[PDB]
Amino acid sequence: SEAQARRAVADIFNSTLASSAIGAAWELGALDELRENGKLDVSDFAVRHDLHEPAVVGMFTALASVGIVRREGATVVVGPYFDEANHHRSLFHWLNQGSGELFRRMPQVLPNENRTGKFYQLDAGAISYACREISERYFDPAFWAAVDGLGYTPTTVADLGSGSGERLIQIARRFPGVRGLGVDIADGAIAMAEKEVAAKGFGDQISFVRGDARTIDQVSARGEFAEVDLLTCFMMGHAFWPRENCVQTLRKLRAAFPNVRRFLLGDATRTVGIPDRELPVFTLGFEFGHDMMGEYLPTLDEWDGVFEEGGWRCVKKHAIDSLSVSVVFELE
Amino acid sequence: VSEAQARRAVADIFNSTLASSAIGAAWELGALDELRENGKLDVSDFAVRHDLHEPAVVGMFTALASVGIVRREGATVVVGPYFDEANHHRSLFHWLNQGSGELFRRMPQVLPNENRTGKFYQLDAGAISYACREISERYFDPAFWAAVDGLGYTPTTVADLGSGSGERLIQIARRFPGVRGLGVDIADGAIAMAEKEVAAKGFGDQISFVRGDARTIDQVSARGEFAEVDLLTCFMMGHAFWPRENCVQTLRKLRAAFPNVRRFLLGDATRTVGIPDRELPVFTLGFEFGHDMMGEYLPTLDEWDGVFEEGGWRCVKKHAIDSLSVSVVFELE
Ligand SMILES: Nc1ncnc2c1ncn2[C@@H]1O[C@H](CSCC[C@H](N)C(=O)O)[C@@H](O)[C@H]1O
Ligand SMILES: Nc1ncnc2c1ncn2[C@@H]1O[C@H](CSCC[C@H](N)C(=O)O)[C@@H](O)[C@H]1O
Ligand SMILES: CO[C@H](c1ccccc1)[C@@H](O)C(=O)O
Ligand SMILES: CO[C@H](c1ccccc1)[C@@H](O)C(=O)O
Ligand SMILES: O=C(O)[C@H](O)Cc1ccccc1
Ligand SMILES: O=C(O)[C@H](O)Cc1ccccc1
Ligand SMILES: [Ca+2]
Ligand SMILES: [Ca+2]
Ligand SMILES: [Ca+2]
Ligand SMILES: [Ca+2]
Ligand SMILES: [Ca+2]
Ligand SMILES: [Ca+2]
Ligand SMILES: [Ca+2]
Ligand SMILES: [Ca+2]
Ligand SMILES: [Ca+2]
Ligand SMILES: [Ca+2]
Ligand SMILES: [Ca+2]
Ligand SMILES: [Ca+2]
Ligand SMILES: [Ca+2]
Ligand SMILES: [Fe+3]
Ligand SMILES: [Fe+3]
Repeated sequence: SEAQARRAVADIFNSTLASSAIGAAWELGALDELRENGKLDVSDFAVRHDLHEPAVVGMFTALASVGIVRREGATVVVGPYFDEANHHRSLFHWLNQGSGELFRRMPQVLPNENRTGKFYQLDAGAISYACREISERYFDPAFWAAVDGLGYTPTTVADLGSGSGERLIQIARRFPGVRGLGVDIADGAIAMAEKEVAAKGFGDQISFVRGDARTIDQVSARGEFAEVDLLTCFMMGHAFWPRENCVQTLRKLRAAFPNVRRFLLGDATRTVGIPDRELPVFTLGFEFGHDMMGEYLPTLDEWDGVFEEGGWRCVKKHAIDSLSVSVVFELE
Repeated sequence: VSEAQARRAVADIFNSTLASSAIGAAWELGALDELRENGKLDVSDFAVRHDLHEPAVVGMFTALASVGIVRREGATVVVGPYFDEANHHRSLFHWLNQGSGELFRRMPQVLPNENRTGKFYQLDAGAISYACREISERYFDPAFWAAVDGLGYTPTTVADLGSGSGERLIQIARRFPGVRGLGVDIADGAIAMAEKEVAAKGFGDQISFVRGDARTIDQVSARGEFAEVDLLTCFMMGHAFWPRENCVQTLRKLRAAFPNVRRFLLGDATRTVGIPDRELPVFTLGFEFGHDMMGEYLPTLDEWDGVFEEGGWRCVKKHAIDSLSVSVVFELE
């Protein structure tokens, strides 16, 4: 019926604003205040954060329009979808603040004749902001379980796609005296990581080399790769694909880190068979986004079927809770 | 709610985001019109006919299907339960996403007072103008033509404030042959697009344009071309006259600059009041929230009703619009 359609299309429209507002409300500290108190005063919030109050009210209204919060007079209170939306806030942030410009330019990204050079734009800083919580909230538990199951004590750990350096710092805290080596293709991430590690007191223990993990055989790192006995690779593995490339990169890693015992590999994957109206959070954005960008994304089964050919054996596998289909593999 | 209902609602909000952006893109790329014709289409065929990247096309339609706009059936896409409603409002999705999406995306940077100076947000002007073209025809035409049909006289020269594409002047010239048209628009861009289009349609004799700011019309030196005007029109920009004190003066100045205008047809969307948060209809939230983000005044319907007399005008008829939020056409004289 018409009334139902009217309401469903309106919710579609409003969900757009609520979606953008989830990431924004995280970044600006509102979701944390509402989690800690169950409520807040909108004027007081606007004043304590020095925000444009009409826009703040707009922000909470968007959230309220689809049931994440409820507005009661001067006040905003948690609504029925608050816990679920707050749980997944970093994915909304990734979708909007990080990737929004990609999805927005859909009419300009889809034509074949535009798809050369730098045909889309991501907000790298925003993506990094979101990936920090995505790594801790969804991957940390399986990561540390894999670490707890190593069967040895690492002495030098190399992290591929090292980013901010956080993972290497956490391993260094777990295992006093371990040395770390982070490889990242982006000179900007090398510089940020170097700064963080120095600031946190791990400058003499953790180093960084700029390098492409897909051509790890070309990376010059003072002969340190041969000392590495734990290898880690989180949220970037899909970059090794398509399959023939992935097989060669896996062999190359096997030869460049010949004293690696365990290789812990964590990523999100492309799903198969999920009915359109049942797609869970993230899955559609991650896949559609990689398809817009022209980047390969393997399924779980494709990973499972590549290891042996690539020179590794999967000895344990961990399911991630609610990040589309995501896994951590323990390879040796 | 159970945890499962919450899971579903939040996944829906997430997927809505992609569907929303896809409605606009599907319009712009020709998909929604192909589906209207036949009720179905072949995804690969579409992709090949439009030379588009097929995996991305497949995601576009999957996003649409994710919330019930379309339904995917093997290789085909078929219209879904919300197709007609979404298609009806497609220009509003485009406006929200392809036009205004960068505004909303930058919420965390736009809200802090310290950032709100200079150029602190970015709209896609060309996308907005593409959507506004259809918004104008789809939402404002019935009431605009209703007002035109009760003028009680035959205009001889019409001036349109915020003329844009020139399309309203051209439509008036097709209904009133040998009416003359004058458009006033602040953008050099709009002026040149409109001149071109007028020429192309064979009207460059009847219709002319002048760059000018309708907020300060006394500073536009249009040559008592303004004195021959007996019909004044202004659609989709009136809220630029506000705040109230500026609105009063702008109104008086238009009255003076167009002393021979009989009727002044003023159409715009307005800020609503009192709508419950879970009942907000399409457009309302994005129009209002966006203007509050840009720091741009938006009056309510009551504010407009209370300003005309001070501004030198009498409101003789008002038309409600279906429903672009709360929109109206006022007939002033
Ligand atoms: N082919 C490649 N080789 C090395 N680093 C890469 C790469 N592809 C992407 N990266 C880096 O991988 C990072 C992905 S962000 C995820 C970071 C980190 N592994 C974590 O769990 O938090 C970015 O710094 C990017 O620069
Ligand atoms: N203060 C002002 N003076 C003159 N033109 C203005 C203006 N503020 C906005 N505009 C113009 O008004 C147009 C808004 S789009 C509306 C176009 C037209 N009235 C229609 O119904 O389709 C743009 O071309 C913009 O350049
Ligand atoms: C930058 O990290 C992001 C991510 C998020 C979840 C899982 C995997 C990767 C994503 O932009 C990517 O690298 O594909
Ligand atoms: C540019 O057109 C847009 C519009 C849409 C509906 C009604 C009025 C105006 C709007 O973004 C504007 O305020 O100028
Ligand atoms: O094939 C798989 O499932 C995984 O890649 C790893 C695995 C295989 C066998 C037993 C445990 C784990
Ligand atoms: O005050 C109002 O409602 C309108 O501005 C115009 C109107 C007034 C009186 C009779 C009809 C129309
Ligand atoms: Ca309170
Ligand atoms: Ca509610
Ligand atoms: Ca675009
Ligand atoms: Ca779900
Ligand atoms: Ca398997
Ligand atoms: Ca077909
Ligand atoms: Ca359906
Ligand atoms: Ca299918
Ligand atoms: Ca931002
Ligand atoms: Ca800007
Ligand atoms: Ca823009
Ligand atoms: Ca001027
Ligand atoms: Ca409605
Ligand atoms: Fe990726
Ligand atoms: Fe406006």
